[PDB]
Amino acid sequence: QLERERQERELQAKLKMEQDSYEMRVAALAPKVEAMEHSWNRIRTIADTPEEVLAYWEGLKAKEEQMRSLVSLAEQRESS
Amino acid sequence: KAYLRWRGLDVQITDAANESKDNVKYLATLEKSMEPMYQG
Amino acid sequence: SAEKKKRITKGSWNVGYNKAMAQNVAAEKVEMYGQAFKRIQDATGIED
Repeated sequence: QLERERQERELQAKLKMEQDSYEMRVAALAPKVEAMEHSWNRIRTIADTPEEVLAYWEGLKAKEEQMRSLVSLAEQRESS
Repeated sequence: KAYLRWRGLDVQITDAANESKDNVKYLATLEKSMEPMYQG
Repeated sequence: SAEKKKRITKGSWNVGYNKAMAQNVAAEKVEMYGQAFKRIQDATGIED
């Protein structure tokens, strides 16, 4: 009977462990939620890193082409 | 229960809105030289 | 849970500062719309 009681105590201890682990995971849930919110906001604003880099490069190229075009148009206007 | 659908629709709406603004603003630049051909 | 957190952390690490990235992305729209309006104006003026 004492051995059975000890086994029951061991099972309760295992539960306690599988509860503490749950608790720590739950606390990490807030960090997970914050990370998910940040990732969702970044994706909406813009795999994701490649897309952001491509967008930045495209914007820079567009700005350069725009400046060159504006210069061309100004030269054409002056000639006319 | 509906918040997965709402974040999905939020992502779709932001992407659609951004592409719509760019598309509309660029297709609007075309208008002042496409305007003569409707009635001239 | 942990895998999603690791993926999010990796993505954030690859990207630049969130404040800087957010501002740059937001600006990248005006920095282009302005240029576009100027080009359209110059075009119309030259045509006129």
